[PDB]
Amino acid sequence: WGYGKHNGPEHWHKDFPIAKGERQSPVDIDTHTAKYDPSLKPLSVSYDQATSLRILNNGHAFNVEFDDSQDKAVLKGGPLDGTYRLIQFCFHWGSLDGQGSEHTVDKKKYAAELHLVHWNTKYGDFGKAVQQPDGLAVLGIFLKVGSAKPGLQKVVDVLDSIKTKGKSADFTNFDPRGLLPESLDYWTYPGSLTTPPLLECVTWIVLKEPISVSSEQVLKFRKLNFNGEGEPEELMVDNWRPAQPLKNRQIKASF
Repeated sequence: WGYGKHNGPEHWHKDFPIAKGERQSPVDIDTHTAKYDPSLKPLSVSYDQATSLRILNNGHAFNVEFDDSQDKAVLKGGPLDGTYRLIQFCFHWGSLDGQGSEHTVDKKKYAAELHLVHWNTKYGDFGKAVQQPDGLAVLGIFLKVGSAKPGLQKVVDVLDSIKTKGKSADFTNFDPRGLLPESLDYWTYPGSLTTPPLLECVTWIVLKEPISVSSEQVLKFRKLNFNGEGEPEELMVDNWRPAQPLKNRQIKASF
């Protein structure tokens, strides 16, 4: 799989039948239909003690990994039951500023989308959680083009180092707090991973408020390669999956 014309999103179903399941993500957030739910508690993001390890080019996106052996970077509250540990974050972006996000708001597409992946500590490890309906919590943050985002510059500058498929680089002392909007208002619904194996174990939490990034920050993302070093150059852009059918599910609002 990939995002090309012959191994793209519309082909995943062949290898990953759950592709056309009942709680697939991403979806379009119809703000007029979303239900304001008063029983929704505020989000609780404890990342002050986070420990980054590294960044790698997995051939479909780039990941910043975290040490999740202890409750260092956690997410709780909201619609969540128990503690969820930060394991990684990655992005989805497009060829142009008019495309790239996965989730859409009233059919509007953002320049990119940031996913903070967390797993339920009740299940002991990541691999056991992706076997549960409430195994993961993904924090989704939209990126619009405007002013630079200081907190993102550290990621931006190490891209050169992992241009191709399979590369990785040490990436310690990286504070994710630098990537959060001012507001923690959100939308929530039950869905899945947005990439194969597309397991339907995620509780999505899409922040309302987008973060702005400059044109040259986003530009550095478009310089990445899907291919491995020594193979024809195929730029890493449009690594986003198209909106899926809601199918009865309901999207709730904390505001």
